[PDB]
Formats: sequence, C-alpha cells, structure tokens
Amino acid sequence: ELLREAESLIAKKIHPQTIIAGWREATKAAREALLSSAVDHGSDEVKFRQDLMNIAGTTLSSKLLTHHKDHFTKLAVEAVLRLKGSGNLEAIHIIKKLGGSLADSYL
Amino acid sequence: ASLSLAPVNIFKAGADEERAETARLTSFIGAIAIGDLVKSTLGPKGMDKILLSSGRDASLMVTNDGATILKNIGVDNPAAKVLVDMSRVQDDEVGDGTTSVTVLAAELLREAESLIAKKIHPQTIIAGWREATKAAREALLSSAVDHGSDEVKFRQDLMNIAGTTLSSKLLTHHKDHFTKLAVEAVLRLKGSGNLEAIHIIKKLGGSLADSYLDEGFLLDKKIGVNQPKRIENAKILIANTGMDTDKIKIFGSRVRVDSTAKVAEIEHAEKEKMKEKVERILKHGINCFINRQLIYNYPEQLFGAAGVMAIEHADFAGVERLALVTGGEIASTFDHPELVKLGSCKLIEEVMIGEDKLIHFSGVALGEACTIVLRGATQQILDEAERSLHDALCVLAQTVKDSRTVYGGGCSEMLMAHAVTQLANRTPGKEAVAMESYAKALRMLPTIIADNAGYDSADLVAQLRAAHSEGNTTAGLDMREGTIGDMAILGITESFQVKRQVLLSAAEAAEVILRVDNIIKAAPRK
Amino acid sequence: ASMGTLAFDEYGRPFLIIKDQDRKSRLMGLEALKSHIMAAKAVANTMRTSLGPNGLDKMMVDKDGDVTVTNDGATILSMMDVDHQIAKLMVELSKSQDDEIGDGTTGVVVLAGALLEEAEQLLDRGIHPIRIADGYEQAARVAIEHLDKISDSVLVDIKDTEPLIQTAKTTLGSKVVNSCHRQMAEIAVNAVLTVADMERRDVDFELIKVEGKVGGRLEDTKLIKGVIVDKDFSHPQMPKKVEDAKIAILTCPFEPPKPKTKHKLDVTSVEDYKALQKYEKEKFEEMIQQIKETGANLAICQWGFDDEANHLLLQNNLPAVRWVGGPEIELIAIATGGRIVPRFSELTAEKLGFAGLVQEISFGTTKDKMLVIEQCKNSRAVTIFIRGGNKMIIEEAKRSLHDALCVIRNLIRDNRVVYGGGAAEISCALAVSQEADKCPTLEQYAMRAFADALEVIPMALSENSGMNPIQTMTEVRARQVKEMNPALGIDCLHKGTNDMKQQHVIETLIGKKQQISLATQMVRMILKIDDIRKPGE
Amino acid sequence: GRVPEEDLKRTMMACGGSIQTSVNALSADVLGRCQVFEETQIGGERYNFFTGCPKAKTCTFILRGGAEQFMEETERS
Amino acid sequence: KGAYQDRDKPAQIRFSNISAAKAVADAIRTSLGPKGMDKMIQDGKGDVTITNDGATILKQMQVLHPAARMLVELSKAQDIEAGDGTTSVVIIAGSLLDSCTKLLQKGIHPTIISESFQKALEKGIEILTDMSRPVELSDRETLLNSATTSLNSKVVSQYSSLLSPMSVNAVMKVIDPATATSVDLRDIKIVKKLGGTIDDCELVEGLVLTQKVSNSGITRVEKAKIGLIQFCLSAPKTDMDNQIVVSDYAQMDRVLREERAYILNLVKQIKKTGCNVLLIQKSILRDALSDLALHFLNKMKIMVIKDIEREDIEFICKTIGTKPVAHIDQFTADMLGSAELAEEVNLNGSGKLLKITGCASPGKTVTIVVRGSNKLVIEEAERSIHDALCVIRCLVKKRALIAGGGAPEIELALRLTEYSRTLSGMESYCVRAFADAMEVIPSTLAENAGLNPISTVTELRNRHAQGEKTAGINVRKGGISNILEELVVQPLLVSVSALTLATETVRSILKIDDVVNTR
Amino acid sequence: KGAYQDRDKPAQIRFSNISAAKAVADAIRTSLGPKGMDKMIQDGKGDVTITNDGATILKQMQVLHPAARMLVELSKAQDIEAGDGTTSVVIIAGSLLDSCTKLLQKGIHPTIISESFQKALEKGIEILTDMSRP
Ligand SMILES: Nc1ncnc2c1ncn2[C@@H]1O[C@H](COP(=O)(O)OP(=O)(O)O)[C@@H](O)[C@H]1O
Ligand SMILES: Nc1ncnc2c1ncn2[C@@H]1O[C@H](COP(=O)(O)OP(=O)(O)O)[C@@H](O)[C@H]1O
Ligand SMILES: Nc1ncnc2c1ncn2[C@@H]1O[C@H](COP(=O)(O)OP(=O)(O)O)[C@@H](O)[C@H]1O
Ligand SMILES: Nc1ncnc2c1ncn2[C@@H]1O[C@H](COP(=O)(O)OP(=O)(O)O)[C@@H](O)[C@H]1O
Ligand SMILES: [Mg+2]
Ligand SMILES: [Mg+2]
Ligand SMILES: [Mg+2]
Ligand SMILES: [Mg+2]
Ligand SMILES: [Mg+2]
Repeated sequence: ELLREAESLIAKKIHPQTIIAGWREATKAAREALLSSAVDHGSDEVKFRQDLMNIAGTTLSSKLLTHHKDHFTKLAVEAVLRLKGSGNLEAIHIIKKLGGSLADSYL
Repeated sequence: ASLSLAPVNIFKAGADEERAETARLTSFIGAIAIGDLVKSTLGPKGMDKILLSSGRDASLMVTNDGATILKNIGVDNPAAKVLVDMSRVQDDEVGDGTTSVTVLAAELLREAESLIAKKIHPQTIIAGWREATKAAREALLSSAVDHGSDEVKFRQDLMNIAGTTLSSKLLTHHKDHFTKLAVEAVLRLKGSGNLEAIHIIKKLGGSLADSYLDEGFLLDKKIGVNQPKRIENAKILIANTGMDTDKIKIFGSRVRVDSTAKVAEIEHAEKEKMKEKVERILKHGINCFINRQLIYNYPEQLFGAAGVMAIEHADFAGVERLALVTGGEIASTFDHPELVKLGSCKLIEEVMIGEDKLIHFSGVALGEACTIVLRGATQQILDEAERSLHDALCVLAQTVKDSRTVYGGGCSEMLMAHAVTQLANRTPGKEAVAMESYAKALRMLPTIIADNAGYDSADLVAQLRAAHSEGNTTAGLDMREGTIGDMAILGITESFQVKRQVLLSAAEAAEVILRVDNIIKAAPRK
Repeated sequence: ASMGTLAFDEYGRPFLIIKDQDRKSRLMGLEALKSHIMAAKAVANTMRTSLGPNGLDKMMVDKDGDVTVTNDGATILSMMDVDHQIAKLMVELSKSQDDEIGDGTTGVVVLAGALLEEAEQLLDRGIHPIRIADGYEQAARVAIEHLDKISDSVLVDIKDTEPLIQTAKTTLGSKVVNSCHRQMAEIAVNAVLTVADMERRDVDFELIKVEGKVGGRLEDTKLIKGVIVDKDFSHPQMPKKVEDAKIAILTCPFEPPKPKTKHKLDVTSVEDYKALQKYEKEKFEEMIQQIKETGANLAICQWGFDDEANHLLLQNNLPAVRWVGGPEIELIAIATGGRIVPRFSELTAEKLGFAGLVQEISFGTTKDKMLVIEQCKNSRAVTIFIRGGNKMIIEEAKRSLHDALCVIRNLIRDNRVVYGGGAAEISCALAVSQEADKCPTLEQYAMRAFADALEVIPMALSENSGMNPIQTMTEVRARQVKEMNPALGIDCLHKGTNDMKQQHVIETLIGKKQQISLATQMVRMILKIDDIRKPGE
Repeated sequence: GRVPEEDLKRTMMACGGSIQTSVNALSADVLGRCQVFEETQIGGERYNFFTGCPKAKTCTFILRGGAEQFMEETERS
Repeated sequence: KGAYQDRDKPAQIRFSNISAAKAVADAIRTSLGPKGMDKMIQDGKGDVTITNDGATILKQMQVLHPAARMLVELSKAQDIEAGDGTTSVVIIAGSLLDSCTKLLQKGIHPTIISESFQKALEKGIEILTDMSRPVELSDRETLLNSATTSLNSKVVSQYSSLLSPMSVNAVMKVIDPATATSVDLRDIKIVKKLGGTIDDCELVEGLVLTQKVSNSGITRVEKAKIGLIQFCLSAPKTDMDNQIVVSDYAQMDRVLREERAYILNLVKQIKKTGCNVLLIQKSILRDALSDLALHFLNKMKIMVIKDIEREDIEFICKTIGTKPVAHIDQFTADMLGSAELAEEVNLNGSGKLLKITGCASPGKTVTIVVRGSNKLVIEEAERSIHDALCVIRCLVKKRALIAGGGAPEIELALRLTEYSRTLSGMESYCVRAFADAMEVIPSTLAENAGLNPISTVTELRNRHAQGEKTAGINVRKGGISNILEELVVQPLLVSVSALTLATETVRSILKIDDVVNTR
Repeated sequence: KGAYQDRDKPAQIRFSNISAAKAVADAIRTSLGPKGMDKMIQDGKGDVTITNDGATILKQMQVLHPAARMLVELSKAQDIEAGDGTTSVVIIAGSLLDSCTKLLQKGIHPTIISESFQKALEKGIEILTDMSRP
C-alpha cells in the first residue's frame, strides 16, 4: 500500500527522496504514537494471563482454527506457560495424526 | 461456474473470455495506456511525437495532434480502440479537442478503477457520472459568452481562438502570423463552412514564416502550348466537358463504310465537331478556359489560335474552388451563352514558388475560396503545419457557425469541476463519491496542461480551484510566466462547441467502457 | 472422450466398423447429459449478468478485431465463437427469440440454463430425462396459462401513447441509450405508429430506415418523417435547399437511350454522323424539357448521369440527385407519395411526389453530405437518424432501438401486457408450485424444479442490482402470496416500491409466453440427447 | 419472381390453374383463384399465404422451433 | 526542488535524435569545401553513384533514424530554395544539435533552447545582410566568380574554366536581365551523352534532340523550316469504332488506292508550306508515321523526326518558335520555325544527336550537352552544373553577394558571441552555443584542407575581430588571407537559407519528445 | 446495494472445487453398497488392481484437482479412524459441496455455510447417538 501511494506521488511529480524524508518523519511519529498507546500487564498475573488468551484468540481468528478458537487458544496458552519463561519453541512438539476431528486435538 | 474456467471449454481454439476483474483490468489498462500516450502533447508546452511507420514505405510523421497519433498506432485493446474511435469522431465533428477528450476519458477511467477498488458498483459510478455531466453541461453553457453581433469584438475573438488553437502546435513559433493567416482565410469564405474551399499548398523550402495567404488564387495546373501566359481583365469559362476525343454517347455507334475516302470524311467530320464545340465555347466571349477534364491537341491548338489561355485537368475540387473564387458557372453545354455566368479576375499570370510554376489569379471577383502556400524546411514540418492549420481553420469555421466562446487555460474545466463539486457535496450516497471523481478528472486536465510546461501543477491547480470556488470564474493558467490570470484579458478563449463536445464525448466513452464486465474475443482470422 | 469401438476382435483380426473410428470420439448416457448441462450452465452464467437495468455489457471482438459493446443476448451469442454443440443450440434459441419477438434474448438463455441446472439434480436422483422433459412441459403449460390469466391490456391507439411509451422505456432501460430514455421511447413509438398497418396488424420494418452518423450527441437522435439519403445534389453549384419540392423519381439514367439487345448503329456518311450528333444533343434537351414540363423542381435518379445532363439541370433550375439506391428510391416514393417512373416519356404531373423540404445537410469538418427528405403529407415511411460519439454506441443504439420497435410491433400484434421486474416469473413459479402440489405422479419433482428455475430471473435481477438474491426474492414471493398482486417484483432501480405496475415496468404477454415456450422446447430437445459423436480434431 | 418450381407447382395444384410460358392466352381456365392472398410476417421472415382454395389437392406445413435442427427433427417426425 | 521529471524517455529521445543528426553531419563533413572528396554509394539494386552533393548523398543513403530522415528533407529543401549549400546546411543542423546536447545536460528547457536559437537566427540574418554587398547582373566577372566558387567543390573543377562561362551564359540567356526576379531551370535543358571528356561539354543555343532521324540520306538541312505535327500520317481512323467492309473485288484496289491518295495529299499539304524538317509527336493508339508517309516525305526531301515526347513539345516550341499543329488544315507557313541549320551529328561512334542551330525566334531557352568518359562522372558533372545554375539563380533572386572560405560562418561565431555576452541570462548560454556551432564550417574547411583546424580557426577569429571581415581560409596559399583576392564569393541567399532552414529543423527536432512504432 | 464484489475469481475457484469434488463422488458412487461393483485400475507401471474400497480406489487413481486430492486425504483419514465408510464419507462430502453450489448461487457467504454446516453436524451427531443402541 505504501508503494501504491508512492507511485501516486511520483505521478504527482514528487521526488522519491522528498517522499522518503516525509516517510521517515511519519515513521518516527507512528513509532512514538504506538509506543505511547502500548500497555503492559506482565506484573498482574491474572490480567497477563487474560492478555495471553486474548492474543492467542486474535492470532487464531484469521486462521482455520477460528472454528475451534476457544479450544486452541487454551491449548496454545497452556503450552506456552508450560515452558516456564523459556522461549524454546522446539520444546513444543506437534504430532499430526490423521483421523479424528480438529476438536479432538489436545495438549 | 464460468465460461472459461469450466470442465469443458466452450470456444474454438484461439478464442478467449475475460471475466469481470480480468475484463475491467484489460480495459482500464488499455484506456490509461492510450491516455498516457496522448498526453504530454496537451497544451502550449506540449511536445510532438514521431510516428515512424513500420511498413515497407516506413512513413515518418511528426505530429502533436492526438487524433492523428491514435489513428496511426497499432492498437489491439478493445477499450483502446473505443477511445481511438472517440478521438476520430471528435476530429470529424470539430477540429480540436482530440487530445483533451482522450485524456479526459482516460482520467475518468482511472478514477473509475479507483472506485471499483473502493467497492462501488459500475452502475452507481455511471449514475453519478451522468449527474456530473448534467452539472458540467449547465455550468459550461452558463459560462459561455457570445460576441457574433459585435463585428469588431467577434474579429478579436476569432484572432484569440486561432491563437489559442495554434499555441499548442508547431506554429506557435510564428503564432501571430498564422493566426492572421487563418482568420483572413476563414473570413474569405463569407459565412460558408466549406473547408475544401481553403486549399493548402505545401512547398518544400523557405522558412515557416515565408508562408502566406494568396490575395487571389493559385492553381498547380499547366497552360497549353501555343497559348498566352498573361491575361489582364480575364473572362473565364469553367467547364466539365470532354474536349478529348469526345465521342457521341451512343455506344453501339460504329463507322462501317466501304471506302477509305469515307473513313477520311468521317474523321474530318469528327474534327469539325470538335471545332464547332470550341467555336461555341469562344462565342461566350472569354479569355480563359478551365476544364475539369483533359484538353487534347486539337482543341488546344484552336484555343491557341483564338488567343485563349486553356487550363486543363483541374479536378472537381479545382473547378469548385475556381467557381467560388471567380464567380463562374461550371458548364458542360454551350448552346445558351446568355445563361452561363463567367468568372472574372484582373490578372492571370504564372508565378514561381520553390522550383514550380503555378497559375496565379489576381483581382478575383468573389474570393469565397482560398489558397494558402505553406513553406518549410522539412516535409514533416510541412505536414504538421498543414495539420495545425486544418485544426485552426476547422475551429474558426465552427465558431463562425456558433459564435459562443469559452475561456481556456483550464478555466472551463475548473468551472465544470466546481459545479460538479457543489452537486457532489449536496448529493448523498456513493454517487457523490463518483461525482467527486468526475471533478477530479476535470481538474486533472489543467493539471496535465501545467505539468507539460514544467510548473508546480499541484500548487497552480489549487490556486485555480480556490479562485473558482471564490467566484473568479475567469481565472485560468497564464502559461507565459506560469501563474494564474484573467483569461478575458490574456485572450485565451475556446469554442463552446469544442469544449462541450470534449466533455460529452469523453463522458459518453467512459460510460460505454465502464458498462463492460466481459470481453469475449473470437479466434483471430490469421 | 470415449472411442467408437474398442475391441479389435475376439480373434485378433482387424475390426474396422466406422471410418476413422480411432480419431473419432463418443459420449453416451448420463455423462453426456451432464456435459450438456455443464456447457449450458456456462453459457447461461455468462449471460445472466447482462439482465435488467443494472445489467452490464459485453465487449465482443470479431476475427478482424472490430469491437462491439452490447447488452443484447442475441447479438452476444451470435458474436460468440462457440465450439460446443449445446452452446450452438443455445445461440440458436436466443436467435429464435429475437426473430419471433425482438426482446427476451437473454431471458430465454438464462431460463434454459436454469432448467438444465435443475434437471442436473433431478437426474442425479435418478429420474428419466424424458420424465424430466415431460414434467417441464406440464409446468410450462401451467405457467403459460397463468401468464394469460395475470396479463393486462394496453391501448394501442395513436391518441394516448403513454402506455406504449412506458413499454418502450421498460425495454430500453437496460441499454446504453437510457441516457435519452424517453426521447428514444418516443421516437420508437412514433416510428411504428407512423409506419404500422393497424387493420392488418402488421408492421413492415423495411419502411423504417435506421441510419447512424458519428458526430453530435446521442440526444441529437431524432425521428424524420420521411427519408435520409447518403447523397448530395449532383452539381456543386445547385442549391442546397429546396422548399415545396415536386419530386420526379426516375430509374432511367439521364443518358441517351440504349437497347438491351446487342445493337450496332452504323454510321456510313458525314450526314449520318451529323444526324447522330444532333440526335444526342436533342435527346439530352428533350429529357430535360420533359422533366421541366412535368412541373418538377427536383429530380431523383437511380443510375447517375453525365455532364450535359447535369449542366442542363442546373441551367433549367432542376436540382437533382443521382446514384440513389433501389431501396432508398422506393422509400422516397412511399414517403413523398410519388410513383417511380422508368422513362421520361412516362412522366406526368400526377406521378410526382411532394416533400415540403428537401435539404442537404453537413456534418462539421467532414466533406460528407446527406440529403433529408421530410415534411411530406402522410409519409408511410420514416427514418431514425442516430448520432453519437463513437461507432460502438451508435451500433448499440441501433440494436436497442430495434428492440424497442420490435416490442411496439408485438404490442400492435397483441395488446396484452404482463408486468416485469421478475414479478411475472414469481407468479408463474407460485402457480407451478401449486399445480405440483396437486400433482400426485412422479412429475411433481420436475414441476417443482421448473418453478425453482423460473425463479432465477428475479434472483438474477437482484444480484445484478446488488441486493441479496434469496432474501429479496423470498420477501417479494411472500408478499405476492399474501396480498394477491402479481405486479410485485425486484426494485432494480431502488425506487422504494416493489410494484412494477406503479414503476411502469411493462413486458409483452406474447414475449413472456415465447420466452417460456422456447426455453422449455430447447431444454426438452437437449434432455432428449444422450449420445454425441464428433470427428477427431 | 424467382418463385421455386415446387412452390409454383403447389400453388397450381391449390388454386387451379396452369403455368404459362407465354402470356398471349391468359384465359380464366389458366388463371388460378383463392379466397384470400396475404403477405404476413412469420418470425423474422416474410411469407406469402394463399388461403381459401377449396379445390386444393395440396397443403403446406409451417414448422416453428428454436433451432435449425429442432425444426429438422420436427420435419423428420 | 522543482519538478521531479518522473519520466526519462523524453530526454533519451532528444539525445537519440541529436546523436543521429550529429552522426549524419559527421558522415558528410568530409565532402565539404574545395579540398573535400566525394562518396560512392551502391544502391541495393547496384546503381553506383559518385557525388559531392550533400542532398544527393543523403537522399541516396537510405538513412533509417527519424532525425536523419529529417536532415535529408532539410537538405532537399535547401537544394530547392538555393541549390547550393546542401552540405553546409546539414553540417550546421548537426552542430546546433550537438550543442543542444550540452545545453540539455546543463539543464535548460528545449523550449528555451529553441527560442534562443530563433533569436540567434534573427541576429545572424542581420549580420549576414550587413556583411553582404550588392551585385549587378551586368557584372559578368562577379557571375563568373560565383560559378567558379560553386564548381571548386566538385569533380568538375579542372574544367571550371570551361563550365563557369557556360553556366553563366545559359542562365543569362533564359532571363530578361533587367526585369527577372527568378529563373526556371527547366528552360535550360541538359543532355548527358557518354563519350569524350568533360572538356567536350557544349552550350547549344538552338535545340538538341535524342530522337533519331527516320530518313536515310537526309541528315543535314540548311535554311530549315520546321513544323511540329501532333497528328498521325497514316491511314484514317475515326475516334469511333471503324471498319471498312469489302464485298467486291474492285473495292480492294479502291481501298489501297484511296489510302495512298489520302497519305499523298497529307504529305503534299505539308510540302506546300516549304517545310523541310518535320517533328512528329509520339502517338500511341495509332501509327504517327506510316511507311507510305515516310516514303513520300523522303521522296519530297523532308527530314522527319518522330517519337517526340508529349512533354518536350512546349520546350521545342519555346526554342524554335514553332507552333504545334494538330489538324492538317491549320498546317501553314506561319506555324513553322526557321532555323539556319538542322543536322544529325555523330559523336565519335558514341551515339547521334539532332542539333537545330540558328533561329529567327530564339526565345529564352538554351541547352547544355554534357559529355564524359563514365556514367558516374557524367552524372556528377550534371549535378555540379545544376549547382552552378542554381548559384546564378540565387544571384538573380537576391542581388547580394557574400565572401566564402568560412568568412560568413566565422563572422557569425564572433558577432553572436558578442550578442550572447550582451543577452545575459540563460539565453546567453544558448546563443554562445549557436556561435560555437557556427564555428564548425571553418573548422571543417581547415580539417579537409589539411591544416591545423584549431590554429587556423583561431587566426581567422582573431583577424575578423581585428576587422578583416572578408577574411577566410585560402586553401591555395595554405592559411588565412583576404578571400576576395582568391575570388571566393557566393550569393547571400545560400548562407541565409542554410542558416534559416537549419534553425527551423533544429527547433522542430527539439520540440520532439517521443517515438512510436505505428502498427 | 451492498458490496460490489469486484472480484469473481473466488467464486470461480469455489465452483471449480465443488465440481471436482462432486465428480469424484459421482465416479465412486457406483462402488457403494452390497449391490455395488468393483473398479479395475491399471497403474502407469501396469500394476492391476480390482477393488471396492473407496480409500484404495481414490489413492490409486492419481487425481489431479486439489479438491479431489483433499477428498483422497479425507478417505484415508476415515480409513484410519474407522476403517469402514471410506466411500460413504467421500460421497457425503461431494454431496455437501454440491449443495454449497446452490447456496452460493442463492448468495450466501461461505462462512455462513460453514457455520450452519457445523450446527447441522452437531445436531446430526446428536441424532445418530439417539438412534444408536449399546
Ligand atoms: N496560450 C494558452 N494558455 C493557456 N492554456 C492554453 C493556451 N493554449 C491552449 N491552452 C489549453 O490547451 C488545450 C489545448 O491543447 P491541444 O494540444 O490543442 O489539445 P486538443 O488537441 O485536445 O485540443 C486547451 O484545453 C486550452 O485550454
Ligand atoms: N426498470 C426496471 N425495473 C425492474 N425490472 C426491470 C426494469 N427494466 C427491465 N426489467 C426486467 O429486466 C429483465 C431483463 O430484460 P432485459 O435484459 O433488459 O432484456 P432482454 O432480457 O431481452 O435482454 C426483464 O424481465 C424485465 O422484467
Ligand atoms: N577556392 C575556395 N577557397 C576557400 N573556400 C572555398 C573555395 N571554394 C569553395 N569554398 C567554400 O566551400 C563551401 C562550399 O562547399 P560545398 O562542397 O559546395 O558545400 P555545400 O554543398 O554545402 O555548398 C563554401 O562555404 C565556400 O566558402
Ligand atoms: N445386506 C445389506 N442390505 C442393505 N444395505 C447394506 C447391506 N450391506 C451393506 N449395506 C449398506 O452399504 C453401506 C456400506 O457400503 P460400502 O461399500 O462398505 O461403503 P463404505 O465403504 O462407504 O461403507 C452401508 O451404509 C450399509 O448400510
Ligand atoms: Mg495472524
Ligand atoms: Mg488544439
Ligand atoms: Mg429487453
Ligand atoms: Mg557548392
Ligand atoms: Mg464397508
């Protein structure tokens, strides 16, 4: 989309250095707005768990698992909490067994 | 499912059927390609193209005319063919606007693709475009001004319109010269619209400013052998007779005799028939005889012995223009001289232009036809000068027909866009979002005009839009310095006919291209 | 597909039964039926987007690259380079609708495709295709009778032409010329009513000349009560306007007479030669004198003439047209009330036509001239002069106006009128459903399928108009059954009301009946086919 | 003019005349007669109808249908 | 920051056109000046052409680039308007474009370049007119010097002593020197005959014809009365279909006899006028000279020349005062032309020529017989003589004379340098470019002569600044000198038209920004 | 007037998938039940196979359409989980898609079809469990 707008501007006869300048200023402004809007709940264990469930649900919403989102959200959250703070995603093994329904999946 | 993407293909080998998005894609891309091609020729600072045919003749044209450019390209996109035909029909109707109608159609189709991407139906878009066309029609018609009554102001409007038409073309080098040429030549028609009466002779050599409009008439035909070359107080008979082994129209007629003496008598009788024809001609009391057809050796000799200048092989156009310039009647029967009107001109001589001799009619009676000698350094220069002069003459004729004028320099397009904007912001729904795009295209026209010069198109179009929103309905682009100014003072005026035709044809072609959701091609003949 | 014969023998000796059997193909049975249905569905789904006011056009390109933009189903399917034989049958079906009616060419195809699509599911359930065809015939009879029942009638008089104008506007709503909706409807109505035999109930379209000229605007299209010709006056110094013109229509070239038999006129002396010369001169003078003594101020020849005749006409103040074609000569005679004369000796003051205006018309910067003949007294001929910005919209305007003229013709043939917007189709679907409920045999399923197929036109209108098909159609069906009103249909133009009788959306009863009958007959002929044989490549 | 030979022979058998190579003896015995002659429109084509011939030993089927092959199979049936 | 110029194809196209034009100019730069040499051109069909003419060279080499085609058209236009300078004009155009190269690179707009070039063109026309000196056509020495200057560049320059007086006599014979404002060089006929050498070229005051004489034994006629016959001396034939139906044996002899008698009456009516030379027009569709007619004319001692072309008739009449007769009734003595001699001359077994010399009514027409040892050298002799005639034509048109040897170009360079210094702005760069571009003709003359171009052109500029505005490149001494002592003069029209047309072509090519491939 | 749906390739893809699936279902419909017959399949190498098993038939006929491949995988999954019903499952899938055809044409969104199919599936599992006997 940015490149579409950039083609539009080039057609408007704007130099693709004035465009990059303005885009860098806009990136700074967007960075600062995002960082100011961000919120942290890692301290509160319960609210952090709720944020984890919400993030898992939002990540799965777009995907084929939105069919069983309330199930796979719990799966993913429990599996990431079982890592006890480590980030080793290889520790989470996933075995795909043909057969059964997609809701028969479990952790 | 679909015609193409079905388990069975329903088509002969070589055919195809582009569906909704594919069809709109190929249509928008073809139209926008045509438009991007034909722009950069738009406006005073527009530049020319080289056509450079690829046939075995390898024709070479240097043109700034959008109609000519589109006619001379190998187009294969159907929507592009639609736009090409639209520009051709514009060139047929009027002689100007052939690049502006194409650019307008292409910009409208670009905005329409934008709206389709915005998920607007290409019927809501056409609805809003029709409303916008109504608003623009009414705004233009209300902005138009008429000066045909005042002869002096009408002459000034003619000079300004010719200057504006030539500004974009190769003749802007000598614009003050060719404007006067074209205006005098269109006034010599005395209200008639016959553009064939205006003959243009391109003589290689000389500068483009050596071109002129002959005070009388010029003819690229020859005089007989034993006949005069100078004639004062010329009485002229314009004819369409045979005067060339002229046989009785009875076609079964044959000479069947038993004696070479009788064959010779019949030959002498034929010669006597031709002589009596020539004598009937001379009984009109003439000094010049122009014939659309050939004149053979015997009538040539007779006219020479009679002291008559006998010009032969003029064409239908030649004799028409001569009748218009002298006042004569094109005749083919000479049994009633009292009824045949003769032409008159103070002098007929032979003049040189380049390395060729031409018959010069001076002191003509009517002058309702004209001859323009175009001189130039290259055949390309000459052809482009002829095309530009044709543009200017067509526009001046269309204005003499309809004296309504309309200011140029983007003033008209900006005014129409202002009206469309009022309609849009007072109308609810997505038809407003399509009217706004209509207006955006109307504004993009002077945007391109200014871009081709090298100015801050965005800033200048913003100034123009602000002026036309405030109420300065005569603000337009001043292309000398690159600012906005008063078109009424700067003399930048166009024909209401041409601007209305641009608007309406562009809107119509955009509508007809936008209604398409399927392109079904048939196997090429190859 | 499958081959004609795959044995080659139970004994090893060659088994050749059909010529080029190895290169030939064959499809038999239910797979053949399903192939047919697939092809027909493809064609129908191609066409269904060109249905209704919000219907879109198609851009057809021929072998030589000429472009045709159109919404006319018959023109589309004729320009379509189809190879499938069932698609060819559907093209023939649409062409038949155009021949008989001149409107409905897209409805017939959509409906036939829908009927075959429903037969597909019926065949899956195992019903015999002939049983399907018979149930379709039964339901078609029911729908035809229901159309006759719910039909309305309009007055086809020349005093109040508003019903006919409404019908023509409905017909032209879906065409690019809806920008000049009422102007086009008015000129189609006035054209047919000027040239229409009310007593016979016949309308000869040869008497309606539809001419198009690029330039101008579509709004410039007008009805000329008379004739337009693509010619100009023969001599350039003749006048370009003639008022109160007494017209001599002639099919004799203004040239010395000539026998059709092989003839040789022998000149044997100077006296013979001079006699021939004087004969030619006097022939020309006598021709022009006869035309003048007839009292004519204008001449119209079919075969052109020469310099002497042209100048004699000019001298005698007889403007003249030459090289006019036979059809235009006939139209000029019919319009001006004159009689066509084969030779000058047979010319009299009573055989002349009268036109209150004969003019030569220019078209801007073109050099081409046209001749208008109009202001006749009671012209039984007429011309529609179409203008526009490109040949594509000119050709589409021509065919759309042909559709409108054909619709007015169908009204003159039968004044009964059903209301459109899918309302008639919904009502017939309801009637067919009721009759299927009362039918106890196995054809019940075929009749229910016929109803579900009849309902594709309202669904298609809704879809093309952006509305939700199933919702809109179920609501208007429910309203029709609740409040008995077969004029409830799809608000394609978003006027608020669903009442087509109030929106003045009007169809011809013979048109709808012909749609249904043709669709049913062709679907029957397609379902009756169970084996295709085709040559290789 | 250019009426096909078969249609001419049928018109003869229907109206009750004879086909004449010479126009020098056009008597009522050689002329034909019907109660109605008309030219009407039939589905895009124009057709001449001779109707009302009571002594007609001939008839003409006019078959309608939505396709060339539809009408051909109708004719075969 | 102005306009980004998001598109580069316009600049690429401008640079391509400039490159093509400069390539053409540099290709023909070697054929410029007295020390310039010729180019041979073998067409695809194999037609060989040796030439020094710029217009001929460019028209003959099938250039393909659009700019090169336009330069060809420019050279043709210069050949039309002046007939001399067709190489200088192309070189000037190429040089102006080569300067537009660096101007564009500097970042000036093509429109500004074009307008500044128009300004420089007007100023240069002023400068050349100021340099010019008037000339009277009575100044036969000045005319001879102009012709010699025009011929110095061509293969016919060792014969200049012969072909300059002829090129001046020819033009001075086909114009009324007191009233003439131009000349039609179709009044001057050129007849290329192989054989001999170019020193055998001749100026025939009478008439020359390539048509052969039909009589055997009658080749020379003194006190010749000549008649043009546009009718046919053969059996009668009406314009209508005619036959002669014989049904009795007597009618056969009667037909032969009446045919003889018709032809004899014709030739007797011809002889009765005193005509002894008979030019018969060419006649298709009918025999213009039957065997009977030739027999009778020969017996009556009349020279007969048939196959005269329908386009040479006006010329022959203008030459020998004859009036063309198309009916035997009008063939009388007042329709004849009196010539002191009419002879069929042989050219050393290299062909034959009919020369009608001496005339009581020699009306403003002359013929030039071009001889030569090769077809190529004959063609180039014809072209060079045409160039000389066109120089005299320029002098007739515009009675003004300018020095040669690159003096006008050097004065242009200098005075336009001054003009540029006075026109401060961005037009100054363009005018200085125009000046340094016009400084290329002297540079080329020097290079071709074999001198050091830089040193020679600097000495020329310095001497013109001192004031010797009639100073040029003396290829005879090998350096700079007053060029009028070498007698190198050319009509002002040549230089003026060359400059004008080159400037117009450059402005046109600068107004171009794209190339399309139509179909 | 809702959303124009400027793109038709999604619908074309849906219809092509449905057609391929229905074609597979109708091809193996004849091998269903006690009165159903077997199919012979000659591999490219020439290995002959006569069979009435839906999973075997589908794995052995090298289907090429993506939807047909997915139906093959479906039959394999049924063979794993139950080992019986490998033809019924493919026929049911093809039929459900053949119904999606008319639903899509009616103008229902694929997401709505999917959710309503899940609802019908849960209700049908309920119904079958009610029918069942221990
Ligand atoms: N001197 C001028 N000042 C400002 N605008 C001008 C001038 N001359 C022409 N124009 C504008 O340029 C356009 C004409 O460009 P042209 O190349 O003739 O396009 P077309 O061929 O479509 O008429 C007009 O819209 C007019 O408003
Ligand atoms: N203004 C309208 N409002 C609602 N429905 C209309 C309107 N105009 C036409 N229709 C319907 O659109 C259907 C399709 O007709 P159309 O496609 O225009 O002609 P054809 O079917 O001959 O191509 C018709 O059945 C008609 O009932
Ligand atoms: N004898 C000479 N000495 C010096 N310069 C000469 C002499 N003869 C000709 N020139 C120069 O040569 C140029 C003509 O060369 P030419 O080959 O005729 O080119 P073009 O065809 O362009 O005239 C003139 O500019 C003239 O000044
Ligand atoms: N003897 C029988 N009578 C009636 N139905 C039967 C009989 N045997 C099997 N069936 C039916 O046939 C089906 C099994 O067919 P089969 O070829 O195994 O297909 P699938 O592999 O999909 O189960 C079952 O649904 C069962 O109800
Ligand atoms: Mg995600
Ligand atoms: Mg213009
Ligand atoms: Mg319709
Ligand atoms: Mg020279
Ligand atoms: Mg089983």
